[PDB]
Amino acid sequence: PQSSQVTKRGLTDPERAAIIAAAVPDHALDTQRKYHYFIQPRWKRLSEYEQLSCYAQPNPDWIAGGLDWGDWTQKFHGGRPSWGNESTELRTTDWYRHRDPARRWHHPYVKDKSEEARYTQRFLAAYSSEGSIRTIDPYWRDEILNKYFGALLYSEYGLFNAHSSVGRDCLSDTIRQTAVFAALDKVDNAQMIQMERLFIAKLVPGFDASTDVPKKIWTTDPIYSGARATVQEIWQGVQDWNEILWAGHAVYDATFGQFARREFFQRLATVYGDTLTPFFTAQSQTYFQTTRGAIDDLFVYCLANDSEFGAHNRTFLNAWTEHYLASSVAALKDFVGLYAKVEKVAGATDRAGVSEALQRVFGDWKIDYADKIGFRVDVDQKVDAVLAGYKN
Amino acid sequence: PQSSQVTKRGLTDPERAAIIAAAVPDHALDTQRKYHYFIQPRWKRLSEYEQLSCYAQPNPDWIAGGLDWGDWTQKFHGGRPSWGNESTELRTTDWYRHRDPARRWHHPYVKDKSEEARYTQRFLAAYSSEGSIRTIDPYWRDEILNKYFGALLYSEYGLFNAHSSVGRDCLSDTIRQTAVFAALDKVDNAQMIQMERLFIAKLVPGFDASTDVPKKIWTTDPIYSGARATVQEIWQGVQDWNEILWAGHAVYDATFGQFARREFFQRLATVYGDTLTPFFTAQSQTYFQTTRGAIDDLFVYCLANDSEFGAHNRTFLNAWTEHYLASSVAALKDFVGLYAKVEKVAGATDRAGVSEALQRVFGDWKIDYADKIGFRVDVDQKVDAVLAGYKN
Amino acid sequence: SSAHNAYNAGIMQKTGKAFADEFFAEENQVVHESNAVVLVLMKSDEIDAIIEDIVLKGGKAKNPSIVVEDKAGFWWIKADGAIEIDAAEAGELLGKPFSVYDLLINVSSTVGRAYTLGTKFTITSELMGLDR
Amino acid sequence: SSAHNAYNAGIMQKTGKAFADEFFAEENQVVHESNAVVLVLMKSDEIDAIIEDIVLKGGKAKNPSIVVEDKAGFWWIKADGAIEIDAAEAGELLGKPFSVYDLLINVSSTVGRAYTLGTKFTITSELMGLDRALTDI
Amino acid sequence: DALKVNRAPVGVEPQEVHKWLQSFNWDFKENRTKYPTKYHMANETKEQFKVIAKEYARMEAAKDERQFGTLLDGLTRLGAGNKVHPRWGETMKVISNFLEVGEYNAIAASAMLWDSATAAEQKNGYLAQVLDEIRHTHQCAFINHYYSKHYHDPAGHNDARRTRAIGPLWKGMKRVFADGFISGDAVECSVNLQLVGEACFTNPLIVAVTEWASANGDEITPTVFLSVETDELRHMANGYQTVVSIANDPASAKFLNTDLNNAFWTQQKYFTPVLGYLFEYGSKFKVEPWVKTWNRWVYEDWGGIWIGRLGKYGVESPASLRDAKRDAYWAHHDLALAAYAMWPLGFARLALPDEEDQAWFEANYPGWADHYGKIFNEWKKLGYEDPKSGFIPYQWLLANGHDVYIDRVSQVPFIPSLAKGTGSLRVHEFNGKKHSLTDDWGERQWLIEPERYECHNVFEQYEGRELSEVIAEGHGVRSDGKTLIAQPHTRGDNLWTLEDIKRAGCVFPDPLAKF
Amino acid sequence: DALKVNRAPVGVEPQEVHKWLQSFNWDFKENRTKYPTKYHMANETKEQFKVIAKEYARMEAAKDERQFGTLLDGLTRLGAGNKVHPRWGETMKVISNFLEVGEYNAIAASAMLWDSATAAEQKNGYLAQVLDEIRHTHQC
Amino acid sequence: AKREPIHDNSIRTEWEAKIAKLTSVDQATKFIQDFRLAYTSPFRKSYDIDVDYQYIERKIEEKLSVLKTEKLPVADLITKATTGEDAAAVEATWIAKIKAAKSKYEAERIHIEFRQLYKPPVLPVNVFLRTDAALGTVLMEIRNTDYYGTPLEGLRKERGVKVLHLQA
Ligand SMILES: [Cl-]
Ligand SMILES: [Fe+3]
Ligand SMILES: [Fe+3]
Ligand SMILES: [Fe+3]
Repeated sequence: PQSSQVTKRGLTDPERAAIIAAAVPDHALDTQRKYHYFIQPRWKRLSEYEQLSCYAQPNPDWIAGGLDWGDWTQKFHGGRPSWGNESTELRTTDWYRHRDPARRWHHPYVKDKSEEARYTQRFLAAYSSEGSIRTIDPYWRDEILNKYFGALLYSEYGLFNAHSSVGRDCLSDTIRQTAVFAALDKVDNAQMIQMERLFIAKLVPGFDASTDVPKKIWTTDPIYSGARATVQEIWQGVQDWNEILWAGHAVYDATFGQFARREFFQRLATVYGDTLTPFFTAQSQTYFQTTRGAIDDLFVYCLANDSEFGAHNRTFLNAWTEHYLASSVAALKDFVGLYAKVEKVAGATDRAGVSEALQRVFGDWKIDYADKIGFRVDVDQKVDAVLAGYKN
Repeated sequence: PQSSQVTKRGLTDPERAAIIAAAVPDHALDTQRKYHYFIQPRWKRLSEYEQLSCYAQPNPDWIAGGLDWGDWTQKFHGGRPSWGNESTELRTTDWYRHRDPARRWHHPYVKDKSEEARYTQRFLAAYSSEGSIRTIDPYWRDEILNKYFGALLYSEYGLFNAHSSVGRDCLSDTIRQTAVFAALDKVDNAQMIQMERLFIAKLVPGFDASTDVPKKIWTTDPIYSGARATVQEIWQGVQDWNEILWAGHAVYDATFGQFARREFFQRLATVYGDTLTPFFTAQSQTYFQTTRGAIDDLFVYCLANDSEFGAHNRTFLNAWTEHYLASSVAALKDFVGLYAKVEKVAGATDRAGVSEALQRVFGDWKIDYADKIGFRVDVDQKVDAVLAGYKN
Repeated sequence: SSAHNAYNAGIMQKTGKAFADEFFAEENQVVHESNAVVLVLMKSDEIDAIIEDIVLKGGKAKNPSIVVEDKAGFWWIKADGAIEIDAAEAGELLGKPFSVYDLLINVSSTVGRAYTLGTKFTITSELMGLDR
Repeated sequence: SSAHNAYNAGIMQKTGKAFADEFFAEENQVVHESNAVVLVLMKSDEIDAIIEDIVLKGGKAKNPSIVVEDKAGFWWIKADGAIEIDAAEAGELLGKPFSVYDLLINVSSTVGRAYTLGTKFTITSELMGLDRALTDI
Repeated sequence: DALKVNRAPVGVEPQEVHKWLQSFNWDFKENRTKYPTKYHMANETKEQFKVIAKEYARMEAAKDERQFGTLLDGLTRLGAGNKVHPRWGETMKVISNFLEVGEYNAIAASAMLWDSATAAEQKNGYLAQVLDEIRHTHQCAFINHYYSKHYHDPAGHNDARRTRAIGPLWKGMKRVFADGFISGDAVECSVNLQLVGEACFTNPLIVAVTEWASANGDEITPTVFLSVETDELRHMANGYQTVVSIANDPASAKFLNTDLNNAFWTQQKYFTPVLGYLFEYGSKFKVEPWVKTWNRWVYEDWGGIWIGRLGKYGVESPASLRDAKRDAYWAHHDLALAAYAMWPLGFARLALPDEEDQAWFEANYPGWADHYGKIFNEWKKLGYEDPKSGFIPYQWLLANGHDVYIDRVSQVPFIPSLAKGTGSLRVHEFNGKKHSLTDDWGERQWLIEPERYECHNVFEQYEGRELSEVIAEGHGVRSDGKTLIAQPHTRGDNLWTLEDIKRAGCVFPDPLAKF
Repeated sequence: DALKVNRAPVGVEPQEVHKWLQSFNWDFKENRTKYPTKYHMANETKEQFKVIAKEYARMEAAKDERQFGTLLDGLTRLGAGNKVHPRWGETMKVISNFLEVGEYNAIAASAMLWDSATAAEQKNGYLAQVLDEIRHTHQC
Repeated sequence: AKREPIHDNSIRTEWEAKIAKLTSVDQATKFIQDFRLAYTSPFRKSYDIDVDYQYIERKIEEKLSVLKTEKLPVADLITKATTGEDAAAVEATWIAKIKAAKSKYEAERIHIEFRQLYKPPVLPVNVFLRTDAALGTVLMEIRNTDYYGTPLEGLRKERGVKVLHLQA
C-alpha cells in the first residue's frame, strides 16, 4: 500500500482508454508524415540519418544556413556569441550541407563499435588459448612493438583531445557528429594499443605493459620529436575548428599517422611473425577510412567547392597544408630513424622498401587530398626529404 | 473495410480488458517461477542456457537420463527407434549431462556471429580503400595462398557435412546444439576462405578466385591425399555419432586442421607480408577454441569420467584415437611436402621451424586431449614420422 | 478482382447449417486448384509503411486482385498470380539500409512459390521447375 | 522506520490551503539537509526481478528504511544512508551474463553520490572527497 | 604492383560467395546418404533464398533483438504477462510446449534432409533450416519461461518437459510433428515435414493462433510466433525443390501420392482435433469457428495453391480428405469430452464453456447443444469444479458405457459411443496382444507395419493404479507437493489436491478386456 | 619460448585498460584550456564509472536494441502511437523538441568541460558524456 | 491386473539381479539374444514384461558392452560380432537374405529378426547401422508397392489377426 497513487495507464486501463478513444479524431489532421520533410536530401530520398540530425543546431539567419532569427539569449562576457562566424576562417553559404557518407547518427555508430568490442574479447580468449604468441620474433615484440607502438598511443591520444574545442565551437549538427565520432575513434585507438600490451603481458613472463617506457619515448626520443611537436600544435596551439580537423585528419594523420600505423607496425608485423598486432591495426585502419570519408565531404565537397567561397577556402586550406605538411615531413624524417633499430628485411626495411612505403603514403595523400584542393606537391621531393633521415 | 472481423485486442480494448481483469485471480497460484527448476545445475546457479535447452529432447527412461516412459509412437520400418542406444558404442548414466562451457543457445550464437559478419564487411571496405594488399609477397599470394588455402576449404566443407548424421542421431539436446553450431562454424570457415579469394580477385588483376584449381589440388594433389582420405572416412565412412565428433574435432581437426590453418597459413602469412589472411584465420581459430570447449566437455568431463562407463568409454576412445591419429599423421606427412614450394625463412620453413611447429601441435594435443582420456603418445615419434615427408 | 480473394470469401460467408451443407457437399471433398498466393506480413514500423505506400498503392495498381486484411498481429494478403515487394523501393521509403535480407525479417508466411531475385521478393502461383 | 522516505511523506500528504500554508512557511524557504538517497530503476524483466528478490529482500533486511514505490514506467526507491545492488547477486538470480555495466542498462536516475566498485553499484549520502573517514582500517 | 592498386571500397556480398557453393562438393564412392529411402532420383536443385553462414546469423540476430526488446523491455513494463485471460494463459502451457517438441524433432528431420541431399547448395540450405528449428525450440521454451516469470499461474508453464508425460494427449504429440517426421524415409521428409507439415499446418498452428492470443490479451505469443514463422518460407522452398525432383522422375513419382496421403492423414489426425479444442475451449474470446480456420488455411489455400496446382503434374488430392473434413467439423468437440473428463492427467487448468460460449458453439455447430452441451452441463451439476464433490467424469463415462480407447497408431483417444468425428473401433488380437485401431488409414498402417507401431498407452502402463498415485509419481503437483497443477476451473480458490482426487477412487481399467 | 606458453583463456577487461588512462597525458606549456574561466584550482580527480570506448559502445548499443525493439516491433504492432490522449500527443511536440535543443547544447557544454578538464580520466569521462548528449538529441 | 510404479518395480529389480550374474561375453550374448527373441517385436514370444522390457534390454546391453571392453581384444570390437562371426560377413549374409525375400511378409520378418539377433552390442555399431539401413530400404520399397491394393478385409487375413471387434 504505497503512499502515492498507482497511476492507471491510458493504454491498458479500460476507463482511461475509453476516454482517450472518444477524444482521438476518426481521421488524421495532416498527411505529411515525413519527419523534417523540408530538409534538402543529399541522396535520392531523405535518409533517417538526415531526419534525426539536420537542423538540431538552432542557428539564426546570420550564421549561414540557419533558419531561426535574432540574437542569442545569453552570450559570453564581452559579447562572444554562443556560436558565431568568428569561430573559423572558412566561409560557406550553408554550414548544414555536410553529410557523413556512412550516415552515422549515434545508434549505428555504437552498434558497430559494440560488435568490435565483443568480438575483440572473444578473439583474445581464443588467441591466448591457441598459444599463437609463441612464434613472434622476440626482438620485435619487446624492443620495437612494446616500446614504439606503445609510444604511438600518445599520438592518438593527442589527436583525440584536439577535438575538445571542435566539439564546442563547430557550427552545425552533422559536423559536430563527425567530429565527436572521430574523437572517440582516436581515444579507442590509444586504448586498444594499451589493451594489446596488457594482453601480451599476460602471455609473456617479464613483459612490462606499464606506459612508463612508451611515455619516455614519446616525450624524449628523437624518433617521435617531430610527431609530438605537431600533435601539440594541432591540439592546443589553435582554436579554428576547421584548421584542427584538416591539419589533424587530412594532413598529419593521413601522412605520419598512416605511415606509422600501416606502413610500420601493421606491415612489419607481417614480416616478423606477429600474428597479434594485425587484429588491432585492422580496427585503427577501418576507423581511419571511415573518418576520412566524412572529413573528405566536409572539406572537399562542401568547403573547397562552396559556390561562393570555394577559392577563398582553398586559400586557407593551401596555407594550412603547406605548414602542417612541413610539420609532418619533419615528423616522418624523425620517425624513419626507427628503421636503424630493426632487423633488415629486403624490400621492407631497406632503403628501397622504405622509399616505396613513403611513395604509397605521399602518393595516396596527393590523390586523396592535395589534388582535390589544388595543392601542388612533388611526391618524389617529399620522399627524398624523409629519406634524408634514413640511416644507410 | 475488410471481409473478416477486426479482432479487438484484450490488452487494450476496454471491454475485453475489463472482462479479463475480472477473471484473473488477485494472487499467484504458485511461487515457483523458475522455468524447469528441477534441472540439475552444472554451475553454481542454473543458467538460462540450461533452462531453455535441457530436456527439450523427449527421451524415455530406457535411454539413460530420460524422464518419459514407454515406446516411441512410430519407429522406422524394421523397428529402429526414433532415438536409441544402438546409435553409438559409448554409454553413460545420463545423456543430458553435457554442457557447452560457452552456454550457447541459438540467440547468443547468432548474436556473436552477426557481429563478425558485419564487422568483416566494414574491414574489407576499408582494407580495399587502404591498398594494403600492395605489400603482400606475390608468389605466396598466387602460388601458395590462392591455391592451397583455397584447397583447404574442402577439408572444412567435409567436416561440416560429417555432422549431418550427428544432428539426426545424437541423444540429447545440449549435444545436438553443440554439434550443429560446430557444423555451421565449419561451413563458415569454407565460405570465408572463398570470401578472401573473391576479395583478392577484386584487387589484383589476373587473380582467379574460381575453385577449379583449389578443387583439383584437394582431389588429386599428393599434399592433400591423406587429409582428404581421412575427411572422407569421418564424414561418410561411419555413423556412430560420438566417433564422428571425436575423430573429426578432437583428433583430425586438432592436429592436421590446426597445423594447416594456424602453423601454415596464419603463421606464414606473417612472414610473407600478408596483412589480409590473419583477419580470416582469426575467425577460424576463434571458432576452433569455442568448439573445443564443448567437445572437451562431452568426451572428457561426461563420457571419459562417467561414474559407470568411463573406463568402458575410454576403451573405445583409445581405439578411435589410435586409428585416426595414424590417419592424421599420414595427412600431415603428405602436407609438409608443401614446404618444398615456399621461400625459405629460417626458423619458419626450414627443418627446425617445421619441427617446432609439429612439436606445438602434437604437444598441445597430448595436453588437451590425449592425457585426458589416458591415450599414451610419444610426441617426438609423431614429429619424426611427419618429418619423413619434409624435403630437406 | 477482388472479392474472391477475401479472407471470408464464398463459403466463409455462411454460418450454421448453410455452412455445413456446403462444407460437406460432394464437390468439396477434393481440393480445387487456385491461382492465388497468400502473403503474411508481421506488423512492425517497417512493414506497416510497406503496406500503406507500396502494397496498397503500386502493388494494387499493378495487381488489382490484391486483398489486404488486418489480423491484429499480422497483415493477411491474397492476390491472383503473384505478389512482389522491391526492398530497394522499401529502402527509399524508410530512409535506412534495407536489403532483401532485411525485408524478410518480418515476412512471416507464404502460401505459394517464394524466392528472392536481386532486391526483389516474389511469391508466385507458378510451379518453377514444372511449369514452362 | 521508513514512513519519512515515502514519496508522499510529510507536506505531500496535505492538500489545498493546508499544503500552501506549509509550503510557504518561513522555515521552508531554505533547503534542509537530508540523509537520504533516491534511486530510480527503469522497469524491465531484469530490474523487476532485482526489485523483488534483492532490493525488497536482502536490501530491506540490511536497510529497513527502504521504500519502493510503483511509478508506472519506473521504480522509485528512497532510503536512509545508502542503497547497494551487487551485479554478481543479480547475475546469479537471472542465470545469464550480468556485469555491473549490464546492471546500469536500466538504472535511470540517482539523487546522491553514486559509483561502481567491483561488481557492486552504490548510491550514498556520503560526500566523498569532502567527508572524512570514520576509521583508519 | 607495389605502388598502384584500385582503392575503391569493396566487400563481398553473400550471393558472391553463394554462387561457388555448388563446387564445394567432390566425388567419391561413399558420398551418399546413410539413411534408408525409396527415393533415388536426381536432385541437383537450386536454392531460392541464397544464404551463407555469416548472413544467416545477421538475419536471425536482427529478428531476435527486436523480439527480445519487445518482451524484456516494453511488454514487461506494461505488465502484459498477467493481462491474459486465464483460459488462454493455460492454453499456452500446452501449445508452446507441445510445439516445442515438434520444433525439436524438426531439427532431426532437417538433419535427415541435410544428410540425404545430393547438392551442396541444398546441404547448405538444410543446415540453415536445422539451425532455425533450434531457434524455434528456444523460442517456444522462452514463451513458457516468460509466462513462468510474469503470469499468475507458473505451474505447468515451469515444468512441462516432465509433467507432460503424465497424460494421454502428450502421446499423440510425439507422433504428429515428431516421430512421424523422423522415423522413416529421409528423402520423404520433403513430403511429410515440408510439403504437408511446414506448407500446410504451421500456418494455423503458428500464425493463425496469434490472433486468438491477441483476442485473449496475450501479446507475448504473437511477438515470438510471428518471428518463428518468418523462417518457414526458407523451409517450404527447400521442400518444394525436392518435391519437383521427385515428380520429374517417374520411378520416384510413383511413391509420391501414397506418401502425401499418409502424411496428411497422420498429421491431421491429431492436429485437427487437438488444436481446434485448444482454440475454442481454451479461449474466452473466439476469433472465428475452428472449422472456418481449417477451411481457409488447410482445405482452400494449402489445398488449392499447393496440392491443386500440383495436380497438373500428377499429384492427387489426398483420398483421406473427406474423412479429414468430418474431423475438422466435429473431432475437436469429441476431443473436448476426453480432455475435460480426464482433466487430472494434464498440466493445465480448464474452463467449462459458459453460457455465451455455449450459444456460440450451437450457432456455429448446430447440434452441439443437445450432445456436448448437455453433457458439460450435467458434469457441472455433479460438481465438476468442486474439490469436495468426489466427482471425476472419466468414471461417469464408464458407468454409462462410454469407454475411452487409444488408437495404437496415432495415440488419439476415441469414444465411439459419443463421437461425431471420423472413426470406428477395430479390435484385433495378434500374437497374444490386443490392439485398438480407429480409422481406415491408420488400420492399414498398423496391418502392414506392426513393428513400427508398438507404443504403450496410458491404460497399459497405469492398469489397476489409482489416479492420484499416478499423478503424484509423475510430479503433477505445485510447489506445496499436494495441490494439483491441473484443475477443472480457472478461479483462484478451491483448488483440487491429491487427496481430493483420491476420494473419487478412480482406477485405470483395461479397455480391451471386454473383447 | 617457442614451445611453452600459458594457454589459459584470458582477455582484457575495461577496468584493466582504464587504470592506465591517467598516464596518457604529457606535460607541455600550452596544455591548458582554451576557454575563459574563473576557476584555476587543481582538479586531478578519478572517474567513478570506469569506461573505455569499446565498453561505452557495448553499453549504449545494448540500451538501444531494447528501446528500438519495443518501438519498432511491439508498440507499433499494438498501434500505441495513436492511443495517446490528444492533449498529451500535442504536449510531446514541444517537450521532446524543446528537450532536444537542451540535449544538443549539452553536447557543446560537455565539450567545454572536456576542454577545461586537467585529468586524462576526466577528459575521457567527458567525451563519453559528449557522446551521450548526441544520443539524447537523436532520441528526442 | 495392477501395474507397479513406472520406473522402480520388482520386475526391473529382479531382472537387474539376473543380469548382474553374467560373467562372460559368450553368456551375455546368448542372454541378450534369447531376451530379444522372447520379449521384443510383434513376433515376440511373450508380453509378460511389456512395460519393463525396454529398460531391461538397456541394462543387458550395458552389461554386455562392459564385458566386451574388459575381455575382448580391440580389433574384435571393430570387426566381429560377439557371436564370434565376422561382422562384414553378417552384413552381406542378411542383405542377401532380404533381397531374396519374395514378399513383404518374408522381408519384414528378416529385418525384425536381424535386429533381434544383432542389435548392438552384439554387432559393431557402424556395421549394424549400415546393415539396418540397407534392409530398411528393401522393406520400405516392397511395402510401398501397391500400398492401397489390398482391401482391409484381405490385409487382416494376410496379417493373421484374430478380429475381436468391428464397429458398425
Ligand atoms: Cl597505474
Ligand atoms: Fe520450426
Ligand atoms: Fe520448419
Ligand atoms: Fe542529456
